[PDB]
Amino acid sequence: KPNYALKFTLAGHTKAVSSVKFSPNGEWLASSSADKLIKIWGAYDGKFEKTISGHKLGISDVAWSSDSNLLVSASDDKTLKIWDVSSGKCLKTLKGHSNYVFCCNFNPQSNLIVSGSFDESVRIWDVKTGKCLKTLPAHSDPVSAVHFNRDGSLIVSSSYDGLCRIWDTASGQCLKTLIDDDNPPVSFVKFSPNGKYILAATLDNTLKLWDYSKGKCLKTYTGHKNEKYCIFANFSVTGGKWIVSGSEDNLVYIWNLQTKEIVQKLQGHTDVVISTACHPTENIIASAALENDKTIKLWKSDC
Amino acid sequence: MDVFLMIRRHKTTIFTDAKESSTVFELKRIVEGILKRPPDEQRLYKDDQLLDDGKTLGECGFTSQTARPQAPATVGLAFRADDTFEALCIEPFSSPPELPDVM
Amino acid sequence: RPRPVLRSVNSREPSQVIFCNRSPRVVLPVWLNFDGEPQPYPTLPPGTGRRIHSYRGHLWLFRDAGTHDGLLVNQTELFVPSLNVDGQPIFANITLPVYTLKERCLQVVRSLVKPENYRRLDIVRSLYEDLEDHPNVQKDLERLTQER
Amino acid sequence: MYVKLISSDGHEFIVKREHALTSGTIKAMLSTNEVNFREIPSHVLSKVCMYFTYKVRYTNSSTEIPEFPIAPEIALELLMAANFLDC
Ligand SMILES: Cc1ncsc1-c1ccc(CNC(=O)[C@@H]2C[C@@H](O)CN2C(=O)[C@@H](NC(=O)CCCCCCCCCC(=O)NCCN2CCN(Cc3cccc(-c4ccc(N5CCN(C)CC5)c(NC(=O)C5=C(C(F)(F)F)CC(=O)N=C5)c4)c3)CC2)C(C)(C)C)cc1
Ligand code: NA
Repeated sequence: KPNYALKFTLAGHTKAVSSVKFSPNGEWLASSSADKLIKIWGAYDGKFEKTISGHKLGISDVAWSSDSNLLVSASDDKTLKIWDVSSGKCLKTLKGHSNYVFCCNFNPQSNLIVSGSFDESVRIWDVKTGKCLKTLPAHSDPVSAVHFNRDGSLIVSSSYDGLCRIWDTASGQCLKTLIDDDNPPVSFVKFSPNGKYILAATLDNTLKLWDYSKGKCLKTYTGHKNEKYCIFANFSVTGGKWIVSGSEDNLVYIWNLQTKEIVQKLQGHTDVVISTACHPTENIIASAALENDKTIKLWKSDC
Repeated sequence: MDVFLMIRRHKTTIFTDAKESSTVFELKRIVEGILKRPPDEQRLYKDDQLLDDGKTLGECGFTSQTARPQAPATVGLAFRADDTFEALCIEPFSSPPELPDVM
Repeated sequence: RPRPVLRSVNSREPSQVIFCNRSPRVVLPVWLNFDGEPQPYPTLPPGTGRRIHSYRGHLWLFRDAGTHDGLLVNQTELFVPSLNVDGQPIFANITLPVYTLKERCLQVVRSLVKPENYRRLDIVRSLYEDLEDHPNVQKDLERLTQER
Repeated sequence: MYVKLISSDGHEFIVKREHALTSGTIKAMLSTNEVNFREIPSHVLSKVCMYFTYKVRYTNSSTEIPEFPIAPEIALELLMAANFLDC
């Protein structure tokens, strides 16, 4: 069992914080917020580094390029933006979605961006030109999460229609769907770091670990509260192997991946913890909460 | 096509229904059932116009659009006994008081 | 005894409906969510109708949008979409109830008098209270609950 | 069968019995086939009878129902009468 304890609270945003992401080089934490701003903080000491502005409405998500030089943001203003982190420059504005853009991710090569929108499409974008390369509209309700696999050959998307969809990146064709006996909205999905599994959240207070090669659900994590908001979950693999997620009771929940036992509940936030992130090399968790809270918290553990 | 009527004489008003295809005479038969005067002792009117017994209510102007349950059309009634004809005479209803200030 | 929460069943089974406003009022459709809470939807002018997407087992009520007077749909208070058959939409025919004369009079007097002024009228106190007891979806929720 | 409802100012309104029995008050007063109202005047009672016709015609009719119109000048007295008649 880990012993995460609070180390820093980052109170720079003036509205709900929607997403926190550690840079792949481990140096930085990027936060996005309903206050239309991205902020960059020191990953280890929570020291404010810079503010990145340009979006006209609130921001739902941010993601780092593999070399930690670029950010992409997803916004209520229907656009994504590609930013140079060192300069804070908006390099590109990706236009094509017809409603709120909720989620975004680079592929490992970082030549592609995947996005997901309330307009029920997943889009694949060229980083160099900013042009939309493919639109995948098979989902029949808002797309809540998009993620590339380890080599970028697959995309997994989750949607309020109750499906996870695995897409072939090259062709755009949906290679597989994943769904249990019931169809609650799927609020979050991501490939495991190791590449073998997919972790999916549903709005029935449940996280599930799937063998997507076999279409088999391997594990199930409950005890938290998740019926309304799309809460980002994570694999923690730098020490022990944990599942980490926010919760609608304002806590961060940590489960043992194999036993599915809750091993920790981190208290401190005063609203829905909508986002969690796990540091790439150290046992550090970042968490972010909604409107009654507006802060990011950094927690650290020996394992 | 139904029509809804007020048949009015003096201080008496009969509420009844008929059809656009009903004749004036049929109306008189309805009236006879109630007031116990035969059709040949009745004259029916629309405004100041004596209605011909053989005309249908539609041919006289009573349509479903202007003779509604909630806003019936008025037929005047006057009686006749042998050689004495009673003139059409309908007493108006009371009048509402001055609309109150808060309205 | 626990009293049934009138609520939409979350069936996730789509149903296409024609909201037909056969009334002289501006109509506010009211959807009961899965928690039983009323949610107002866009309004329909008199004499108009709209094809709309809803779901099997969802619950709808219909009011006057300006006054919240209660209205009927297919001759009753609640509309529940079912499964479409043979590619045919489900009609939700929204009409005026036959109000009591008293309630219709209350409607007209309320439309003419500011609530603050009700008790200036030269009428008995119980008519003041009747005027002040404005139409309310919650009344119908409570009644239809006590009927089930 | 018909009944005669007589206004305070002496106007007689002859209406179908079934229509008049819309009002439980009128039913109590019928227990002659005539009812004398001591205070409801003719302009109000005529409107009440029109309401009776409208009510019986459109009740449970599965059709489009028109508004029952009430002029402002009559509304307060019509309210008083509808309350007394419980209709
Ligand atoms: C013509 C007209 N004229 C007369 S009438 C009429 C008419 C017009 C239209 C219609 C349409 N038809 C209906 O509406 C029918 C009628 C009736 O039958 C019901 N119904 C339905 O369609 C219903 N649908 C169904 O019955 C089947 C499908 C419904 C899904 C089941 C929902 C399960 C319950 C959960 C719940 O209760 N949610 C309530 C609260 N949520 C909050 C979010 N809302 C918005 C939303 C919806 C979907 C996705 C996301 C989403 C998802 C993910 C993310 N991010 C992902 C990445 N993270 C990192 C961050 C989060 C974000 N983003 C954010 O949340 C966000 C921020 C933050 F993260 F900080 F919050 C900040 C920010 O700046 N921007 C965004 C947002 C957000 C939705 C409600 C319903 C849609 C009304 C519910 C019908 C008639
Ligand atoms: Na009204």
